[PDB]
Amino acid sequence: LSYAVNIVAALAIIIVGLIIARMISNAVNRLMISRKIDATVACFLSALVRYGIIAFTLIAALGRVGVQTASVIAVLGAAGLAVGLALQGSLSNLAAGVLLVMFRPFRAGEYVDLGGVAGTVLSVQIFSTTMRTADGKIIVIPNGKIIAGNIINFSREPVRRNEFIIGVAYDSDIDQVKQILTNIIQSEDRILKDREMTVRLNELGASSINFVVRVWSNSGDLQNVYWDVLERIKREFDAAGISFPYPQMDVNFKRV
Amino acid sequence: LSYAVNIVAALAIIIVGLIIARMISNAVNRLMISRKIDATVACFLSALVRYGIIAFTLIAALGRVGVQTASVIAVLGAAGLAVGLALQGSLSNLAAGVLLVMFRPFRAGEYVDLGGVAGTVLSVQIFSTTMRTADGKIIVIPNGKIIAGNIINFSREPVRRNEFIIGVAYDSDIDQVKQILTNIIQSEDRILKDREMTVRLNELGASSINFVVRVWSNSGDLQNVYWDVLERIKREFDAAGISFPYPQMDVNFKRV
Amino acid sequence: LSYAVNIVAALAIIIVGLIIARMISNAVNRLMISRKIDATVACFLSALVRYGIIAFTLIAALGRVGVQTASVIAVLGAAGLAVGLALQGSLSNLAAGVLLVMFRPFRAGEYVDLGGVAGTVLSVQIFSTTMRTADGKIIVIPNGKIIAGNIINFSREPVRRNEFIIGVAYDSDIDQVKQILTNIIQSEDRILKDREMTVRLNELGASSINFVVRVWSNSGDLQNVYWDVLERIKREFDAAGISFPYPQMDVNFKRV
Amino acid sequence: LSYAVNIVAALAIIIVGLIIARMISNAVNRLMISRKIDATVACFLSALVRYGIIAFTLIAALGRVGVQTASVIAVLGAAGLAVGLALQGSLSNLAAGVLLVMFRPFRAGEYVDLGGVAGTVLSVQIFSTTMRTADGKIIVIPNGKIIAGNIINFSREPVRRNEFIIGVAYDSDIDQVKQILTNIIQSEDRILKDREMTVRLNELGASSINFVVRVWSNSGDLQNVYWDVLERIKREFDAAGISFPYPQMDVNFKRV
Amino acid sequence: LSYAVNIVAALAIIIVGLIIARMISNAVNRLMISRKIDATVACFLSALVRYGIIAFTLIAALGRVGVQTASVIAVLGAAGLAVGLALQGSLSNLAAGVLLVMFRPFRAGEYVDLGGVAGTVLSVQIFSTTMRTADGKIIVIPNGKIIAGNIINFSREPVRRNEFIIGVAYDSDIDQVKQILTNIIQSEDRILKDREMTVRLNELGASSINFVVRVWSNSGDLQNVYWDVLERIKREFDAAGISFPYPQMDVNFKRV
Amino acid sequence: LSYAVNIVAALAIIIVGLIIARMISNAVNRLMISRKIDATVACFLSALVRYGIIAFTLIAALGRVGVQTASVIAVLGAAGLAVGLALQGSLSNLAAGVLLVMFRPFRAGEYVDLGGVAGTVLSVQIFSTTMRTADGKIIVIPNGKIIAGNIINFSREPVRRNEFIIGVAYDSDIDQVKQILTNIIQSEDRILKDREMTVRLNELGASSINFVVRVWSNSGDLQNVYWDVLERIKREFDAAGISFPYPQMDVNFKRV
Amino acid sequence: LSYAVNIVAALAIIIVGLIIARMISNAVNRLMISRKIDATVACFLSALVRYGIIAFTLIAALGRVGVQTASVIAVLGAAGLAVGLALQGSLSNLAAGVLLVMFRPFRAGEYVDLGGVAGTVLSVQIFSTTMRTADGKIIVIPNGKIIAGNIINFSREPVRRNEFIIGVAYDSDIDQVKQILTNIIQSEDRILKDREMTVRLNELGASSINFVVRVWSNSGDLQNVYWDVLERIKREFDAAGISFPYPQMDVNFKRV
Repeated sequence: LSYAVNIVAALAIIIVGLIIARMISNAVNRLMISRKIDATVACFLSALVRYGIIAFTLIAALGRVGVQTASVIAVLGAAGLAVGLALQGSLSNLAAGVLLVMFRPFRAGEYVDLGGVAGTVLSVQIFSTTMRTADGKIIVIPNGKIIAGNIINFSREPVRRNEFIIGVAYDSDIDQVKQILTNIIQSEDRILKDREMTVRLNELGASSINFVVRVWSNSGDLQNVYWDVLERIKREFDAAGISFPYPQMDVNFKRV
Repeated sequence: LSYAVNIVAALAIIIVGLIIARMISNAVNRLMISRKIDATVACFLSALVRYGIIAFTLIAALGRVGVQTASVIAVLGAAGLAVGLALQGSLSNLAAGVLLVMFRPFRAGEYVDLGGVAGTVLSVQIFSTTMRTADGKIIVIPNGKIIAGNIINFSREPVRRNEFIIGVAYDSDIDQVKQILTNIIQSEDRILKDREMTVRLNELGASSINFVVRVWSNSGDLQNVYWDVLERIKREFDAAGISFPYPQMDVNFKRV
Repeated sequence: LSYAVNIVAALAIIIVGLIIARMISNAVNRLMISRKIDATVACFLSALVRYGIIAFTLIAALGRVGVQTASVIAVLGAAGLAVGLALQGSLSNLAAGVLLVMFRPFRAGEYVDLGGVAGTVLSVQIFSTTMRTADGKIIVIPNGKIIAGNIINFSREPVRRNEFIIGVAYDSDIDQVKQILTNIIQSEDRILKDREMTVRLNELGASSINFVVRVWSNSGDLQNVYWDVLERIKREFDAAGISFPYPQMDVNFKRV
Repeated sequence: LSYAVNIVAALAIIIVGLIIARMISNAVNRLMISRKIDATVACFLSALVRYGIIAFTLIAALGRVGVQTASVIAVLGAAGLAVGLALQGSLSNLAAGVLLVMFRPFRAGEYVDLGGVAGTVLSVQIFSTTMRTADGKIIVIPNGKIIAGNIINFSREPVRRNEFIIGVAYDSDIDQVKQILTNIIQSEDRILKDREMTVRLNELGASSINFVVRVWSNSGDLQNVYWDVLERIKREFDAAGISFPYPQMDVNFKRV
Repeated sequence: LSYAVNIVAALAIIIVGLIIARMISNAVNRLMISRKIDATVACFLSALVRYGIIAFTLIAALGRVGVQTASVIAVLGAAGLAVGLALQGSLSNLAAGVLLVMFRPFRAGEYVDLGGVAGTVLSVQIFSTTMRTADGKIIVIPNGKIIAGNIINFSREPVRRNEFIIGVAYDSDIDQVKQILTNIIQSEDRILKDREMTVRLNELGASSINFVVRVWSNSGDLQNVYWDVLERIKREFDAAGISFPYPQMDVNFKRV
Repeated sequence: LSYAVNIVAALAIIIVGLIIARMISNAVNRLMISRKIDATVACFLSALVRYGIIAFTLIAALGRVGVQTASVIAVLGAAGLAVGLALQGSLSNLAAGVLLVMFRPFRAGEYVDLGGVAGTVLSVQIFSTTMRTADGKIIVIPNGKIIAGNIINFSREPVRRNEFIIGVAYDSDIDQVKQILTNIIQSEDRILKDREMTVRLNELGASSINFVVRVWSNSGDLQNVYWDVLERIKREFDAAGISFPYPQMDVNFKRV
Repeated sequence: LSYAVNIVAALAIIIVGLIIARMISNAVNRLMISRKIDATVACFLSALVRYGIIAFTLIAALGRVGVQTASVIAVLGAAGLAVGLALQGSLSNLAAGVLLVMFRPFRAGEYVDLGGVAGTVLSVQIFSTTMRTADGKIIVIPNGKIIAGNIINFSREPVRRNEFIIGVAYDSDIDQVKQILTNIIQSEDRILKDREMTVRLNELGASSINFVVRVWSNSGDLQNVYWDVLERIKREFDAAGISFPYPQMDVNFKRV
């Protein structure tokens, strides 16, 4: 049984191969990380060399025990394929992960709308991103989904814009409405005066003349500025005699 | 018929091969489980070695009965392919399974929305997850579907937020409304006072002035806090003389 | 024409091959069925060995009539491929079939919603499942579709939950409403008293105060409990002086 | 030019091959049809042998005119591929065809809904099914589309169920309504008395109390039973003093 | 440079090959057309032989100038592939074309609905079908789209069916309505009397009793019959004292 | 280093190959263009010969520097594949381009609806088509999208058809309405009198009798004819005493 | 161990190969950039040569350490494939990037609608485009998505068109309305007089006669022209006695 020496040689090749593979791959992503590339891309690109070299080792090692070479390419091909399928979704998500962290279209702490759902971002991880809805629900979105959809970012821009739509009665003085609104926003300090300040008659409406006011503020102020300006419009308009109309209806009577 | 000895040798290779395969594979996911990896990932990765080694055995075993080698790679290729299709959906679900249990974006007992449907999670199994709708229906969702959709988790966060929208009549005192609402929530112990406590005039409405109240509570209290705070608003508002308006309409008569 | 003996040898191989194939395959799913596996899975896995062995037979048999071996792998490859396409949908449905019968996410006789359509399940067959809509329509759903969609099962859970929403007039006594409702459900024997019994003011509405009542019952009772508790609420509420309001409207007259 | 004899030999192979192919394939689906299988599956499976055998013939025939063998597998591969694409849709429809005729989820003459569209089935053909909409339009649906969508069959079940929803005024006698309705359906012979006979107060409505009546009849009667039972309810309810209410509205006047 | 004679031989093969290819192919779809098959399927199937034979020619011709054979299969493979992609949509449409003309699910001049859009068909061409919308727009729909969607054909059936829904006031005589409607349709000659003639109380409505009338006519008459029968109902109903009701409303006054 | 002469020979083959390739390809689409084919199809088909011939050159040229032949097919295969992906969308659009210009389902200057968006066509280019919305927005639609969607062409047809729907009061004289409408359209010269001229009572409506008028005009006139015929109907109807009704309502009073 | 000299030779080939590759590729996209092509397409096409040449190097280098050649094509094939998947989305986006910058269907600073979302474009980068919504949100859209969807460009056209729809009461003078509107737009300087100036009665409406006015202006003026022309219509119409009607209703009384 002197052809049962090849079995021992087969092992030798595998052990030496596993080690030689483990040490090249380590010694490759040592190189990559020392340049800059990216911790994950390194590990990934690296782990391909690793699994590649032990793929060669398996071919030659089995080959000394008469395993036909072109059957190993085939079996391993299938094996890899079966893995490939089972993972993929993952692989795709893993990649989106990188992109997101290395392009920061949103960063942790920004409020964003990731395709229908919107919340404050917490953390982007391997496959999935975590946000917290204004009200306290947690949403877990797959990195893959995120990257191939629009990213609406509420917070990256430092200055943003409220739009009020105020409806007043048809018999209201057009000039008076404009002046009161203009004088409200003129006096509000939180409204940026060097940017758009639109007060205008915008829509001849169903039962109301509709005025549009649009004014810019720092991103932080936007919410409070809206509320404060509104309370204001309501108060001033009342004290000044301008009516926010209820829904109207001309009824045309007929005794029958 | 001394070339009918290869038939006997063919069998020998298959039995030896089946055993040698069965004992390597066992002895591989013995190794994996002893590290940590994950019970399922082990069995899977393992069962690939297993079916791989008996794939080699079949090639060489048939090969001694003159089965052309490159016809075995082909036939088994097809066989595997036909299986592959039939399973897949499964494979994909099997993998989602792992991910879900080894990332716990939801854990058993959390209430979650898994793409349109929402219920309390019971158990994540091989291919499919089971939840119970608040009202007692059971839903079975495929692990695959779950993992590639958004996961909304109502329960992982410990503190959450009610939003009341209360509509009062236009001639109601703005300051009075704010004070009563503020004094209701101030006194409710279950409302977390160190967090958001927004009471504000939010919308000049169709037939009502609309106030928004937003207050935070422990996740457990959220439901009862809402109900209790509502009953309250209604009672106080009535006793204090503030009117929740019916839908309005100015009618403008015309005899014809 | 002594090279027209190979024609005879070709036949011999086919007949011996067909038989040798027929008896291995039979003798394999004898083994599988005797373990446990699953009648269908056996027949399938078995029928692959069968068609595999006669694939080898065809290669070697044609091969003795100078059919180049690597042209048989090719032709049969195509043949298989053309079948493969034509079937698939089937194969996919066949597999869903198995899964459904060997996981019983619904069993025959349960009422279920299988992605928009809902009915009482009759029987899960090879490719397609049959249900009967409450009203007597028959629906035939492909096993494949069913398995990759949500499965809502109304019947597997033994105890389920009605939710009433009752609207009463704004000037109705909050305490009185709660008491009558509570006293209706308290007295109904079919309502499980050891589970949720929510009677509460839920919504300040358009023209009605809306109370929510939620009470649990056995799955069988759920329908009759609802109807009986409703008739009741209506009767009691009338005799007790509580008004279910018609839609309201404040109209504000103007002679013109 | 003694190597221009191979040209003649090439032809010989083709003619003998075409005939040998035509006669085997005929002689195979003679076999299949005599078992049972199914006329179409026979012709199809058969026509694969046919085109397979002439594929071998083309390889060996061209091969004697120095056409490299592994170039014929390649060219014919492409040719087959180009056909394959162009057909497919057809192949898929052809297969659905079989399935539909050999499972009769609907048969000719049944009224069915095949994914949004519904009509009386006329005939299932090779690729496409023909139905006639109640009003006389003809619809042609592809067999493929049909088989991978839900099949709603109105006609296979012999007994079916009407549901009336009747709204009466709030001040109507609950007991009186139930009795009249019950006495209408009791007396209607076409209503199956040994099955469901639900008359019940179902919904406290907008401006009406809503009663639900559900009664079973033979499939043929269902339409006429509905109409006849309705005319009846209307007549009796009028003569008995029960009011079908118009839409209601409480208006709350304000001189301004 | 006696190995520069192969260059000359290479050309010879190409010219002979191009001709031998051109005259086989012509001589094949001479045969096909003489059977029956179909002009296009002929040209197509033919043009595959053509491009196939010049594929062989290119292999052997380049081969005598030392172009490695298995590099020609590869390059041409790619070339074909690149074409394949660029065309396809076309190929698919081309195939639908054939099917449509050789099954006439609609013929030129029939009015049809081809998945949302409907018009009178003008002409089915290579890739695309042209219809004219009743109002004069021209629509061009791809043959491919048409064939894989439902085909609604308004015109292939010779007799079709109008449905009138007439609403009358609740206090109208049920018997009187039926008689007038029945006497209108009885007298209209264009209504086929040997088919369905349904006049019936169909819906207890919001503010109207709704009668359904359904009557069959020749396809040509359908439009005029509807209009004429309607004018009629309106006239008769008025002269007979039956009221088509305006929308109703019970208003319940409250001085405040 | 006499085996460093092959390096020099490798270059020679590349230069000669690049030139031999460049001059065949030029000399091929010289031939194509001189027939008729189509400038782009020419350039395309041509540029495949070009890249093909330099593919052969690269194989043989590298081959003399011991680059294993079957590694060049592989590397170039991958290279081509990577390009293939990155382009495709383009290739697909490029092809649609051709089709659109060589079938003119719309030509520059026609108003068309290309799947939801509609505008006047400006120019069809390589990948994308440009139209101008009636109001001045520019839309750029990918050729690929266009060709696989419906093409609605408002302009190719020379005569088109307005449809008016006019609602009059129930107590209006049916005959009088028809006559006035008929006499308006009879007198309008721009209405084509040899085509459809439908004036008819079409719908018994909510609060109006609805007449439909449909009349054909040259495509140019259609817009102005509508406006002019409308102004007319309104004027005549008023002077003639026919009332366009406001929405109606029978109110049924109840003191409470 | 004189066969351990091949290890040293393997390295030599790799270093020489890496350098030879790095300097060809540099020296190719030196050439490309010097023509014109496009910085990105250069780098890409170049980087394929680069990775191609080191692919050859790896085959021959490993090959001198007995790595079977046809196993390197296989392993690297897999490696490449795994990368290919992980990237792709990127590759696709990278390509769209190019196209967008090298066709400028929108340029930085134009306001555009990129499939539902619309904003002012900031910058087109490698994979993703950045726009700023009128109100200050930032949106990040993938280049790939953009290119395969419609591109609506508000800004590339220099002159655009407002459409007013003004509703006046039925008893208003048709001629008077036209004249006032016409005289408003006639006098507005910012309205381009050499283009469309449509003032016309457009819709006989529910409770209003609806006039359409359409007038063209420079793209800059469009917004202000609208607002200014509206304020105007409202003022003039009031001073001239034309009434913008409230919603109408004929009510038909019934004492009960």
